[PDB]
Amino acid sequence: IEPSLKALASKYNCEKSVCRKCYARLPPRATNCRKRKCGHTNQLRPKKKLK
Amino acid sequence: KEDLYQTFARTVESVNVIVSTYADEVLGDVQVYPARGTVAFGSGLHGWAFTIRQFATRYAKKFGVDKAKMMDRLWGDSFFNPKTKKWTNKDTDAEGKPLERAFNMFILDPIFRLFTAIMNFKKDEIPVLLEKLEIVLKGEEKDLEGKALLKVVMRKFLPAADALLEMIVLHLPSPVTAQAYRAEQLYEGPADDANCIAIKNCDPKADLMLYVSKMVPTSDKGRFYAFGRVFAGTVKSGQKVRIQGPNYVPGKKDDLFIKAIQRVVLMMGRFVEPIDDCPAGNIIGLVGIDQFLLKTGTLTTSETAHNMKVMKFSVSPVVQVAVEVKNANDL
Amino acid sequence: EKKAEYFAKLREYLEEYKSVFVVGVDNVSSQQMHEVRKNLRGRAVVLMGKNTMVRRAVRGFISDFPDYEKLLPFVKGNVGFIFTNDSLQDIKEVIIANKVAAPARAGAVAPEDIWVLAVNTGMEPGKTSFFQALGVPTKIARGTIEIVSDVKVVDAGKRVGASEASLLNLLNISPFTYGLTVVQVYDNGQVFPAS
Ligand SMILES: [Zn+2]
Repeated sequence: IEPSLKALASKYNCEKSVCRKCYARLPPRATNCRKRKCGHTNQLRPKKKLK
Repeated sequence: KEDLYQTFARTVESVNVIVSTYADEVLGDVQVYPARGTVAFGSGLHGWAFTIRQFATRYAKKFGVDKAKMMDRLWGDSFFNPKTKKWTNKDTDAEGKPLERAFNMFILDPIFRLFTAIMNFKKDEIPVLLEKLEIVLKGEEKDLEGKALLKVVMRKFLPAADALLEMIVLHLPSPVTAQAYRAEQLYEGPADDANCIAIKNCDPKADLMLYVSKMVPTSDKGRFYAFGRVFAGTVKSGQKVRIQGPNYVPGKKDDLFIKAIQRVVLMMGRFVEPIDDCPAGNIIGLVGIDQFLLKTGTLTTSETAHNMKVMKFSVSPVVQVAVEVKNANDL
Repeated sequence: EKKAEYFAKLREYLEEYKSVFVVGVDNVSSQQMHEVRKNLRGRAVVLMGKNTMVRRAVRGFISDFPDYEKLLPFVKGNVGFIFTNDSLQDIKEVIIANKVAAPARAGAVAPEDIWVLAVNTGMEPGKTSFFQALGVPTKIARGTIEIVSDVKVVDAGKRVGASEASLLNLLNISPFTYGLTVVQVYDNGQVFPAS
């Protein structure tokens, strides 16, 4: 892969939060979810890393 | 081509690491490398393969020296070509223009230019390229196209045989040489013994003989042959040979079965019988040791001859499974 | 409170010691500045600064003393004050001669082209596989790990990879070594460029 690019594509995929309620893939520094179907909730987690 | 050549280097080195990791020797010739022609590159399913020596035979005739030896610069240089016949160790020219590794240059001319031309399906360009590589197509093989054409066409240019056969003979140790540096770990007794000298010589006159360890099944079974390589002397059908088990001590009596070897077979895929006598440094599918063995049969014709090392095949038992029967009368 | 105590400690210099001798001490990375604090302890003293250009402008009033007006414009970059009356040339020679050195650069911009020479590293075989993953052609020339040719790993302007940095730390120095570099020298007052 060359780690530069893994680091590139993991930025765009894995380095990302997730809404606990609407499971939606969120941005990492996000406080609240953008989706309004979970009530713009603050309940987030990190998207789990491979291995 | 650059990315391909690297892919060989990236694997060949990682092997050489794993070669240099293990273990006692420290021979000098343990490591393996492309420049040598160790090492051969190819494809089984297709059935084409080369060695770096084989392409040095073709490049030397086409503007190059020296042929018979020396030319291990394929895999280093690089060579530019339109300016002059000369090649340099520098990656760039004096102008400030990049170059190849010369391995990329030689592999381009046939292979990369074949495959792209074959994928382009330019049915006039392929005959022209076929002329450059120098023959052959015969009969209905001219009519083929696609992946099947590429496979047959490759088989003729660099038949994997040629590369393997050369490699096998060239950079590999004989039964004389192999036994020489390996007898100390195989043979558990002293290095100064009269057996070990015949193991070093690879002798046919001296004491008999060998091991087994594994055992191939027959067609009609029931029974199953003893795949053993003879370590000293020449066996020999319908002849008495001591059958020393896994843990037979020379002085002790346990695990010994003085018995006649029924017959001897030169093992060749599915068969075949021919001859009674078969010397050391040679691989044999014996039969008649089967009832009086498990697994690991050091066979001798003298009482002083020691058992070989048990092995150290390792890799566990490991996992247990219970085995019941159904009906119980078939137990 | 912690302000006014620091306001007081800064009033002790320039009024003993006369030459203040200032330097950044932006990137270090140290560690060895404590050893500079140890080595200087016998003679000199160090005192670092936040928005203390405001402090020196406030002390620049007084009425009887105007020579702190020379100190008010020069602090550019993360910079700290290392006062001592001993001289100024000797302090320059001691501070330049010390320097941090130290490794390295991982996940940041390279200033120059990182060129790695050939010849043995002085190792046993293991991370030669790791080397060739990041484009460095190695061959084990009997036991020891050797590099086969001189190649640019990363060029100037480009960011250095995390895997690339680790092999440069171990075997092939970058080198991304640096230290503090004298900004200004004083004595009255007095403005001096320090070169
Ligand atoms: Zn949500």
